[PDB]
Amino acid sequence: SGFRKMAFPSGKVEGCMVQVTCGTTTLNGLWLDDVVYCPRHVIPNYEDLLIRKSNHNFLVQAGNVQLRVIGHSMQNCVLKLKVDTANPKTPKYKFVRIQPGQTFSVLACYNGSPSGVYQCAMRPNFTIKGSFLNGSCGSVGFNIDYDCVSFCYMHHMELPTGVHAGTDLEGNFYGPFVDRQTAQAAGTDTTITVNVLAWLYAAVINGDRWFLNRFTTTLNDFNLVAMKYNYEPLTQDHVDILGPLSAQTGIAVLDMCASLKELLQNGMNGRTILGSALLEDEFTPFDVVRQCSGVTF
Amino acid sequence: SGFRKMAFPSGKVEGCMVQVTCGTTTLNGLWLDDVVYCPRHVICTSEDMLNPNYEDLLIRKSNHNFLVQAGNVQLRVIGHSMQNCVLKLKVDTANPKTPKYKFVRIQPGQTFSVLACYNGSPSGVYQCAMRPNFTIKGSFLNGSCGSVGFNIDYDCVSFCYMHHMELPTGVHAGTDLEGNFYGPFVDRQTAQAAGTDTTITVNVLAWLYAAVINGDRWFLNRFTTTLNDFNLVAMKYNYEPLTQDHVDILGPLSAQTGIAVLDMCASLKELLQNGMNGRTILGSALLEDEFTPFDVVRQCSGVTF
Ligand SMILES: CNC(=O)CN1C[C@@H](C(=O)Nc2cncc3cccc(C)c23)c2cc(Cl)ccc2C1=O
Ligand SMILES: CNC(=O)CN1C[C@@H](C(=O)Nc2cncc3cccc(C)c23)c2cc(Cl)ccc2C1=O
Ligand SMILES: [Cl-]
Repeated sequence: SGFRKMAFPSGKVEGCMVQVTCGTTTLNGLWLDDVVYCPRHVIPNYEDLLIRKSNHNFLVQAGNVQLRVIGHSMQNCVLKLKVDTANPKTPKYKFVRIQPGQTFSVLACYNGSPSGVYQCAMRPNFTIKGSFLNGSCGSVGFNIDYDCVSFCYMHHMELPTGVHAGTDLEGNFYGPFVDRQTAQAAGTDTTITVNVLAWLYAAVINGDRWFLNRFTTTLNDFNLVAMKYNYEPLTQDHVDILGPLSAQTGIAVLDMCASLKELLQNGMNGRTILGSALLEDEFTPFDVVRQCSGVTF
Repeated sequence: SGFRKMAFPSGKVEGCMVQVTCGTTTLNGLWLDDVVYCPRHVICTSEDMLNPNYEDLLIRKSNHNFLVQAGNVQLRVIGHSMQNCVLKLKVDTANPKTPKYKFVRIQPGQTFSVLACYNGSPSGVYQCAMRPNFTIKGSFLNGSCGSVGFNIDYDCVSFCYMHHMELPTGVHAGTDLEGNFYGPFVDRQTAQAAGTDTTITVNVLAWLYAAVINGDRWFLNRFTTTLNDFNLVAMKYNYEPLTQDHVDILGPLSAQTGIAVLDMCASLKELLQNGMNGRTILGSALLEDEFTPFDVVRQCSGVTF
């Protein structure tokens, strides 16, 4: 029993974190094989700024060891520093781009030293509600599938509302953001409907049923209601994905949608669900199945 | 900016997790140097659990009855001893991944990271607090016994909790790494229940200071309170008494934000009376009590917004 915001074990990623210094700027890098990946802003016309730099301008520290930079290249908003030593702690890994609504673990780092791990979701507006201070750039987001680490996010900046923006490990930003100090703002955000539904199924599994009712709804009527409360539309793909949890609890997805509709229209009435007075949207259907089954890495 | 429930990086603890099997029971162990620490109830059957005589059950066991597996390697048990509710299995190999560590016993209100494990394999990490009633609101399934709670103090791992059981309300009970239980619990399947729980007042105050540091002040008021009047109101909402030690501990956050502890106490009294009126504080519609004053200082900026 119990339901916590759970992150993946971070050990395989901790063994990849390094410190990258160029001039006065210090940030974090990800050392995989013989390459260190980091935000290109560590050096704007980035090609013009990069051409002036030489390998010895980049100081890379792995623990108490200075790595030697033997080459450098830029891929989108990510700088790739070729080093003379392959990371002996390189795990089995992939670079994956995630979609809004998907969750991942963030290993927050400062000066190449991991300080904390938390779980979060890529918001529908492509920002993440992270917890980052100055020095956190280059911190990474990841998931683990069996023994393979899938790197999905690299931290680049904080927006004026306190939310965060970054790229995949190929340097493509999530959202309409640029890596420059200029007027940028997070767009209006929405609630991840399929995730709220997964979390309501997790509450039922844990013995919380007060919000269940005898009613059902059509997908179209639910989406008309959901659009009124700034909730993302629920697709047939989401309904299919929630199939296993529906079969386990005996509550059809559209039956749970009628519970969600009543919660949006009437509120919680002083009650909580899994210790929360708000509808939680940062657990995917897969996270609920994993945490209520005990999958190991 | 931002405020998340943050756990310590778990790598130093992952390299210590092993699987311990004795007969039909399998659970997790913590391998440090040449010793594997695990709950002593690994020697029990489900029947034994009502009134087990651990000393009588242990004397009947030999070293080769305990199977210890570290990854895909079988460790050889060369000795065994019981210390309170933990079993200590001496092995023939020191753990090469043993970090710098200490065994610390924590007090209610203290927070720590839990590395939940099954079959000696880590599955997840979460942050939690030792409740005033000595239970933890964890997320544990069968096979999670032996999973540990810890903090990482610079580069040193302080082990503070080892998981032993789940109470009927779904909450969890365990011991420190010397085998002493937190709370009036026993490693017996007898009728046991968590006592009435309360809110960790000093932690809610720390979290209100974190909200001010992050730029939110909607909940402050022009009032102050005496410590005694605050405690009289707090007890009525099932909040733990606030002591002079708690007021002293909140000193640094009071100096950083410019808000006196008893003024922040007056703001808490008003929140308990009015609720939030559709507003949130750091993304929460409830008053959060699982961040200590130390966690707030560690996570938040040193410059108030
Ligand atoms: C809030 N930031 C600023 O005022 C200045 N700023 C610096 C930098 C940036 O966001 N850094 C930071 C990153 N993460 C958390 C941060 C918390 C607090 C402070 C800072 C600086 C943080 C940045 C990088 C890029 Cl790629 C693009 C633009 C910028 C930028 O505008
Ligand atoms: C819920 N418990 C039971 O039905 C049986 N039970 C077994 C065992 C125990 O709590 N295990 C478990 C531990 N943690 C999470 C658990 C989730 C789900 C299921 C089980 C078994 C879990 C235990 C150990 C001690 Cl030292 C004392 C008493 C017991 C005990 O009563
Ligand atoms: Cl303590």
